Amino acid sequence: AKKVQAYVKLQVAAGMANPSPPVGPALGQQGVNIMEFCKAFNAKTDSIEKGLPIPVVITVYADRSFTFVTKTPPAAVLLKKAAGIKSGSGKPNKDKVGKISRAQLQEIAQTKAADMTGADIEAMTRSIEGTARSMGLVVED
Amino acid sequence: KPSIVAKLEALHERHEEVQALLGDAQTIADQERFRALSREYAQLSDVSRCFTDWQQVQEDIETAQMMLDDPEMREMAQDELREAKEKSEQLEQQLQVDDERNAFLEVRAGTGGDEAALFAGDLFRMYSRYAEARRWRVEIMSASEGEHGGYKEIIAKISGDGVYGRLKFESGGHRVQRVPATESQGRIHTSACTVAVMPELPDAELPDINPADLRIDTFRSSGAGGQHVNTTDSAIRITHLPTGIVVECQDERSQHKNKAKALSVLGARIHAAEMAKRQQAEASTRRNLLGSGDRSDRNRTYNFPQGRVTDHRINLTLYRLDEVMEGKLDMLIEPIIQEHQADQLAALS
Amino acid sequence: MKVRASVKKLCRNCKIVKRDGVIRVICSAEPKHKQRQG
RNA sequence: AGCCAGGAUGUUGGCUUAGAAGCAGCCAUCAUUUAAAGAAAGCGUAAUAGCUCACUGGUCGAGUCGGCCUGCGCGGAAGAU
Ligand SMILES: [Mg+2]
Ligand SMILES: [Mg+2]
Ligand SMILES: [Mg+2]
Ligand SMILES: [Zn+2]
Repeated sequence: AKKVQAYVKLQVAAGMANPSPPVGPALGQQGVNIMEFCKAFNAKTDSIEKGLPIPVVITVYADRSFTFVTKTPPAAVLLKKAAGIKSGSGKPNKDKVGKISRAQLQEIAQTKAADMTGADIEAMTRSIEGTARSMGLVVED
Repeated sequence: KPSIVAKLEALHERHEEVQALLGDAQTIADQERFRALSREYAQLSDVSRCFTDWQQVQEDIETAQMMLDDPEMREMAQDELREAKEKSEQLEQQLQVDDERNAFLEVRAGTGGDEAALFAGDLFRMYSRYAEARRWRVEIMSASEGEHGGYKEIIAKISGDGVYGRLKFESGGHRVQRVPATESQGRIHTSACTVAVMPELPDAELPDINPADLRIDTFRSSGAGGQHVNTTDSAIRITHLPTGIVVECQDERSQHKNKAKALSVLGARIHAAEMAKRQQAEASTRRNLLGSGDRSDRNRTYNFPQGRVTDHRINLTLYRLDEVMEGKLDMLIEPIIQEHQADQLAALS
Repeated sequence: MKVRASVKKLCRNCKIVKRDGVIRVICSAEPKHKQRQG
């Protein structure tokens, strides 16, 4: 398999093409076009939602023709509308940012269970909650 | 929106040209232009989302127009009123996106004589009332009274928040036309007063006697000393390298005493050379802020027979002189800032 | 070369070698780290 | 100590700021697969990348690794017939 050549997964939520610095100079230094994301990239964005932060591979050659494959949204932004919290920690021990029920996370883990490694589905719960503890998210018993 | 609408409309395309210059790879070898674009990403993505909200409101306005046969006036009336309200809210919130310290307010009499002193007293009372209805403190630093009524020259120090941000537009000359109190007949007279507003600054005086930048010479002295004076280095000379100030001392027979007092004189006469510079700088600034009160150079006119106050910088007239003279001059200073700030965002080229 | 009365190791590549009765430091990565005692 | 091999997984993290992604500075420092692997000790980007280390497997194969107390030496150490 061809390893990383000219693509790094970094861009704003998939909702629209949004020709902004996060997308323009994300490819402007590598080529292709900024406006193309409204047709090919946004073909599947009508399926999911408007405003899902997902990282997409931006493989670009010297031919200025690029192919893109996305993935699940990262767990940090994944449990935001599912947790109701728009902010994040940075002082998650002096205070806390909110509350979260324990049962609210595993039912979304199967979305990320395909691209995450682990013995089974329940193992993914521990990885998220340990990360979730860094955001000050208090588990609801 | 007199021209800020036009300013944005001309600049609204620049909000897309910044994006165009983002993805050209010709401005990425350097850094300055890309830094400018990144700082000026289209109306600052927070306010950009605010503009998306305003455009949603405008699109809601755009609909529900192409149908007739209904007494529908009230709903789009309130809709366009809400659109204007949110438009002005957008104006203020994107205009909000320094010098907010205490101030020295100086006002003195111009043309007129005693009547100028009376008007200076009235004007200072107006400013004092405006300050007291703001939770600001006013203290009379100095006073020179005007024989009959108010002051030949009153200078006061105002302490509070954002004082200079609001009072810095009061400099210049103010003209008053009215029937004076020191007049036997009923003749109307025109007089002027002169107002200056200043900030406050730290006034550190560092004694740069740091010997790392001094050149010191010891040598023989001249005069009547017999055999001792010839074979001794009892004269001192110190030069301060950064400023080029040179001082020498040979008055006493001891090198230590000469060095000590010469160094003291160097310190005193290097401090004076900075105090004089600061004094002339502040004097010059006061001079070009003040003007020369002669009823021809002025910023606002108070006509008492007509009860009118007019401002010549923005060409705005009002018929609320009595409310102004009782300390409600806020309505005068709000529009000026509205113009002034409208030029700060334009001067980015 | 920096000549000083206290030669010490500054990175992980620095080495202590005594040549001709003189203690000195040399490292293969940073040429600014070579020094001798004097 | 050498010599081969590995040296992994969601932080494009909120927390600051235009951009900060282990390695600029504010918090925390969990979990998974595993023989190992740090949510980063170092070099390196405007921002990514890229480059080492720990640690873990195979050959080699006999010793090896740092403090404490003490004797004698080394550098630090330049003046005028
Ligand atoms: Mg004598
Ligand atoms: Mg030699
Ligand atoms: Mg010795
Ligand atoms: Zn070194």
